[PDB]
Amino acid sequence: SQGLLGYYFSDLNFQAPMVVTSSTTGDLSIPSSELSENQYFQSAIWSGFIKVSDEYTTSADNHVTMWVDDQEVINNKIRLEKGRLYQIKIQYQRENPTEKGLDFKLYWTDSQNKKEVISSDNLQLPELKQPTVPDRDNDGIPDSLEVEGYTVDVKNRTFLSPWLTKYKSSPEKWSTASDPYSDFEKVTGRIDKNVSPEARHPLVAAYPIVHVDMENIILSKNRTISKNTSTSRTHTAGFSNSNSSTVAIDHSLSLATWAETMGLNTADTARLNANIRYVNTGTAPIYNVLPTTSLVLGKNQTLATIKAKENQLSQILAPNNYYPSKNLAPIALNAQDFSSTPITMNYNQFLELEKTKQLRLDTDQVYGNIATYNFENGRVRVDTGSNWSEVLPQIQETTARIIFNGKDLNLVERRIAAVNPSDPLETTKPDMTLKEALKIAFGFNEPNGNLQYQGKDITEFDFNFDQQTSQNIKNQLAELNATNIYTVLDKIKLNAKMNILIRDKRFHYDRNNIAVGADESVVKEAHREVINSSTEGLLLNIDKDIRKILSGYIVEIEDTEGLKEVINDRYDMLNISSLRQDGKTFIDFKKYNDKLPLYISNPNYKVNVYAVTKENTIINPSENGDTSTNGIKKILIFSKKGYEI
Ligand SMILES: [Ca+2]
Ligand SMILES: [Ca+2]
Repeated sequence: SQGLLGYYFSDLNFQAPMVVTSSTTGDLSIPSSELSENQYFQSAIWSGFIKVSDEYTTSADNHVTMWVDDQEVINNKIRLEKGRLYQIKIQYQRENPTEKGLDFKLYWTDSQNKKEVISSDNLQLPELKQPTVPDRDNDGIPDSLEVEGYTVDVKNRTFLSPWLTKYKSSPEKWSTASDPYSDFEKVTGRIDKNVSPEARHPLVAAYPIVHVDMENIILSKNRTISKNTSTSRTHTAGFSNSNSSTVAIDHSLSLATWAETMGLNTADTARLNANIRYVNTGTAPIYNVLPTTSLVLGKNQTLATIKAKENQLSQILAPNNYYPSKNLAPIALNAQDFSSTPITMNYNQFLELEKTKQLRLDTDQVYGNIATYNFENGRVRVDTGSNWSEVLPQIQETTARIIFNGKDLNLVERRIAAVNPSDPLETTKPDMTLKEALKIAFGFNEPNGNLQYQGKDITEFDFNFDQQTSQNIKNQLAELNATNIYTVLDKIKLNAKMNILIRDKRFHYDRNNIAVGADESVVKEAHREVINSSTEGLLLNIDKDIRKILSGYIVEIEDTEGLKEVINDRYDMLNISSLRQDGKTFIDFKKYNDKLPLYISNPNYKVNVYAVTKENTIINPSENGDTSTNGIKKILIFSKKGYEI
C-alpha cells in the first residue's frame, strides 16, 4: 500500500496543488490521461523514505533539488545500509512545460554499476500520523485543499484534486471528526475495511456504538417459563452517550399466569437465563474488549452483570453487525461453565418482573483497542497503544449528534463534524448544514429537488432537539425569517454538541423513543390491502414498520343486533398473526378457536378484526383478575359479513 507521496502544482513555486497521489515505484509520472487547462505542472514535491547494502548515486536533474536525510544528493556516491530508513525529498521546477502531466522518474545505480528504477519495495510513504508544502495537521492533504474542498478520483491509485463527492475538512485536525482515522486515510482507503462507508467521509465520525439484544429468556424455580423477547436500543432529545436497551418479554401464552405456572410462595427464589447478542450500530469495529453490561430490573435493581473475557473475542464486532454472527448460536448468560454466576430474583422481584414484563440492559462504552493504519508497512492492525476510551470524548465534544429512526424504526446515531463557535481554533472547520449532514451521515438524497431517505420525503420525519439546540435553531430560523425548518434545511448550521432527534411521524413514541403505536387512521389505512379472507383467517399485505408497533389482533363475531362474541377473548391470546415468507401477514382465526375455522351460523353476521398496538397492550390480568380483552383499546381494521367472506 506504499511508494512515495507526490504533490503536483500548476504554479512554479508550490502554492496551488492540483494533484496529490502516491506512486508504488520510482515512476513518479502522471499521464495526461488521468486528468484541464490546469494540466501543466510547473512544480512538484515528493516525500517518503527509502529502504534497503551499498553505495548509490532522476530525469530532470537540472530542475530537481534533492535530499537524503537533509543531505543534498542532487542539484555524488552515498552509502546506505541494510535495515534502515532514509528520509527522501525531491523538489522540481520547470517554467512552461509544453506538455501536460509529468513524465518524471527517480533512479539510483548500485556498485555493480547496474541501474534500475526504484522498486516498490524500497519506497515508503511519509509518516502521516498525528522544501515543504503546508500541512499543519500532517494528515497529508495540504491546508489549502482541505479548506477549499477537494475530491478523490480512483484510476487504477487515488488522485486527490481541488473541487463525485465534494469534500472539505479541517487543516488543523488530523482527523476532522476527532476520530482515530485521518482525513487522508479515510479518502484514500488506508483504513480498516470494517469502518462504515459513510465514515470514510472526513466530516462523519467513525466509532462503535454497542448495545445488547436479548432474543429469549427462561425463568425457573430455583416448572419453567420460556419466552421470546424484543429488544430496542433506546434514547432518552438528551445529551447522554450511554448505551442502553430495553427488553420486552412476550406476555402471550406459548402453551396452555407466570405465578400460577411457577409454584412460588414467598421464601422461594427464581433463576433467569437468556440468550443475547451484542449489536454494533455505530460506524467503527471493535476487536478485543466487549463492553460490560448490567441487566436491570425495575428502576435500578441490578440482577446481573454480563461480561465477556477480554482479548478472547472469537471475532470482530463490525458495524451494522452482531456478535456472535447471526449464522452462529447466541451467547447464553449462563453457558453450558461450572462457575457462571447465577442470576437470581426473590419472590418480590419476581412479581415485579411479572408486573412489568420488562428488563433493561445498560452497557458501558468500554470498547478497547483500535485497528489503525501503519505507514511503515501499509497495513491495518490492532494498535495496543490506541484505545477508544481516549477517542470517544473528543468525538462527542466536537460533533453534532443526529439520532434517526428511518431504518425499521430503530434508533440509529451518527455524529458529524461541526464548528464550535467559542473555540478559537475552529475558524478552520468546514461549515456543516443540517441538510448536508443528513445526506452524508444517513444517505438522504434529492432526486427531484426534494430531500428523501429511501423513498420517504424528509417532511415525513419530525425534528426534535435538546433545550440548548432548540434555542439555537429557533434563533437561526428567525434570522432566516423562515417559519419552517424543511424549507431552509440547506441554511440551518450545525454546531458541536447539538443533539437532534429525527423520527418517522406516523408513529407514537414512548419516553425511550421506541415506536409503540400509531393514530387509528394510519393503522386502518395500513390494513386495506386484503389479499384473501375466509373463516380460517385474513391474508393482508402490511407495512413492515406498522407490524412493528402491533402486539396482536382480536377477532370477534357480531350478530345482527350487534351482540358481540370475542373468539380469542384473553389478554395473552392476541398473538395470532405471523409473517409469511412473501412478506404478507396471516391472521389466524383457528389458533384460539380450538383449531376450528369460525362458525358463522348466519351469513349476515359480521367478522370484525381489531389491531392492538404495543402501548395499548395489556400484559397482566386487571386488579380483580379479569383476563378478558374487555377494556382493551383496539382498532377495527377488518369487518365483513359471512356472505362476503
Ligand atoms: Ca492536512
Ligand atoms: Ca485534516
